[PDB]
Amino acid sequence: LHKNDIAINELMKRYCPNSVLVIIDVKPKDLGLPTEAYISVEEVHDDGTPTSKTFEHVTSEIGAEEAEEVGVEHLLRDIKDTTSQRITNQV
Amino acid sequence: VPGFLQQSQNSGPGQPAVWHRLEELYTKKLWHQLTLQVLDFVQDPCFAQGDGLIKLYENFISEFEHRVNPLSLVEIILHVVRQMTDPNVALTFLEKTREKVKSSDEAVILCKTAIGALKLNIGDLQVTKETIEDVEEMLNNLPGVTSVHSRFYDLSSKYYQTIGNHASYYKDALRFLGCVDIKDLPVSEQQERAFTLGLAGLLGEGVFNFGELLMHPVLESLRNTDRQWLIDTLYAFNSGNVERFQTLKTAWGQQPDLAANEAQLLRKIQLLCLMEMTFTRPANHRQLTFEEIAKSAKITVNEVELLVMKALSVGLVKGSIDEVDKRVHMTWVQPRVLDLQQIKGMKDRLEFWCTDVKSMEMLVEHQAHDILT
Amino acid sequence: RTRLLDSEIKIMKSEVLRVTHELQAMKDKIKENSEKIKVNKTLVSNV
Amino acid sequence: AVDTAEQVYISSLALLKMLKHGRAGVPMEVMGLMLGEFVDDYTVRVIDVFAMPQSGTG
Amino acid sequence: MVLESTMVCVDNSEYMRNGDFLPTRLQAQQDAVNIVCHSKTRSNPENNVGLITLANDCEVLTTLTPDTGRILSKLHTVQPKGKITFCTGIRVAHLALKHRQGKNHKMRIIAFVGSPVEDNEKDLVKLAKRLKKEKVNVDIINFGEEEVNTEKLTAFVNTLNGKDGTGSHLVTVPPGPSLADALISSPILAG
Repeated sequence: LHKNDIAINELMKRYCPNSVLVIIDVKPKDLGLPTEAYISVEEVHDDGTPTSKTFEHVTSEIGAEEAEEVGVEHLLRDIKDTTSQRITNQV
Repeated sequence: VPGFLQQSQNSGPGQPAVWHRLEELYTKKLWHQLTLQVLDFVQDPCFAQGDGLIKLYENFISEFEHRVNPLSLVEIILHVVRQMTDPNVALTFLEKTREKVKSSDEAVILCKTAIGALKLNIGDLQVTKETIEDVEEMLNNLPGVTSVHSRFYDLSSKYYQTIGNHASYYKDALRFLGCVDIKDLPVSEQQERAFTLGLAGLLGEGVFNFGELLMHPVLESLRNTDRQWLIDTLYAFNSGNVERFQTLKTAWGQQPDLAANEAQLLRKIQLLCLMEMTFTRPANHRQLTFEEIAKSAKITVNEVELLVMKALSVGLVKGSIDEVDKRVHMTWVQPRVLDLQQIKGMKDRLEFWCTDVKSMEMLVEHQAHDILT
Repeated sequence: RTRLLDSEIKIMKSEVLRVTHELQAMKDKIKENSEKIKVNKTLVSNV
Repeated sequence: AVDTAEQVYISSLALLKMLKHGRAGVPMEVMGLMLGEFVDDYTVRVIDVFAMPQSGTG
Repeated sequence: MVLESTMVCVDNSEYMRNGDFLPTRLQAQQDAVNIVCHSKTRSNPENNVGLITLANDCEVLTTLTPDTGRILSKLHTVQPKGKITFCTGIRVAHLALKHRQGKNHKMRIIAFVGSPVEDNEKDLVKLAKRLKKEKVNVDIINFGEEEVNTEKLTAFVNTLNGKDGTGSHLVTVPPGPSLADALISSPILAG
């Protein structure tokens, strides 16, 4: 992170009532899933100090709303329908 | 009106060290350091005569100054109340100054918390719930002031003293402990507040994980000069049963509000002894016999069943207790608060898990090695 | 008369809101109504 | 004399824009203006494609 | 006209709320933004004068734009309560003025300060020689009042520039009985 993310998201909060910031990956090297989303949160403490807004891990996943792989699939040129279990196991 | 402080200027010896300056503040016509001069007449020990006269000029501030936040005006009516000693005119005067002095800031919260603070002369439970509740109705947006949250603690703690929720003093004391984290007053008064905090959280029971935030510094730095066994009986409900002299020293020393539900306190030694006995031994024989229960939990054979059905009502442990062998079976529990030595020495489970599930992953893959294919 | 400034601010806000209604209505209506007319002009059926 | 065996260096992102807009546009056809570069003769390159206004066109 | 992107800050901190000259200092800061924005409205229709705040953040509300009337509506309820900072306005103005389109203008700044502002001697001398290294001439203004024998903005004036400098000067303001156009008229000459 940096320090501004919260102030930026709260500035834009006027636009979207639930505005999100996303730590985006510029180098896919992860074990699993890339960039994830973090919506406005009010999670201060049992202490309950002035409400911190460090946006928590607002889970999501890679939604492919439509196929549109007329080209996307046409880009892979690598894989099949893996009838692979061992890959899953080691990973 | 300049002649007003020409005649009310001299207010003691060495008090004209700020009044010879005040006779030029309003010539300079300023109001930042004159708001701070209200705050400094609070700071220097004024016996409420310059403010109790300048209150008509505070009306005049509301008339033709019309820019400064009424922070200092609420301050000055709650500091004229030493001259007044009567709040019933101050309430209508304060809501008058609420509706006639404008600002963009959060003012309804400071006004209703000052009404809560001077509400103690009313004979509570009649107007407290309404406007004390209105305060948190207007707290959700931004509690940036947060001395309004401290006064909100104070009205909420006199509202705790409106009887009815005897461990809401613990959560409300978290609101006190985080109203302002630095405790901004000397140690003695709030360490007697930590004394009665231990008491008022001890004896009442809405909370069930009572031995929890004892590690917090702003209360234990108060406890370090308290009586030397209130710490230890809070440890007898933190550790949980095995300080027999302390889980009995609550019955030896601390007498007021004790004998009503020290039976429930010794119910909680058993509720906490369950999580003790199934946590501190990680090992099996989770179909435990009733014997340690009936020995160390000061309970009988006919009451272990109530000891764990009341815990089914509690809901932190839900054992499938044997009743042909009378064995008190251990299922899932709510474990602890902190074991920092086991936060360090959980390696024998964590790194155990890591390298051993890793090694057996390597072994499964190593036996199915050359079907990599 | 201190409320006169806030009233002028609110009146400028009402003017900007009327201008925004003018935009969202008439400007977008150029497009929308023009497409409706196209369907009407450029080229009869039963409920 | 551009008579050659020519080429186009497409940008898959613009392909995504095209599928995105025509996939669920009006049942009619859509049309717009490119954003690339006449890089050479025997090939060309494309990088960018904007979406088009919805004015009744063809 | 002389080519610059004169940057105006709003003095929307805790010390622009008293009634010492007029019954308000919002009139002083607000009509000063008025006169500078109408000067850059009449001066050249290619400038970029919007707003920047010093109170607790650098909220760029609208675009650093040629027009001014939206910003003159935002000067109404400018909210003068917050933490004044002389260091953040010039820095975010430097990066905002490295976010310019029409490359026709240099970098100029007016920073409305009504407080004994919070900025180290090391901070002012570093800011001022970074504006030596980054070719900026700033017209330094005090509204409201500043504490007598001013240290921060006067030494920013001192070490601000060179090699065609002639921008860095500071008018100190007393909190006397006077008027608000005579508290912008004393800094309208030499910012």
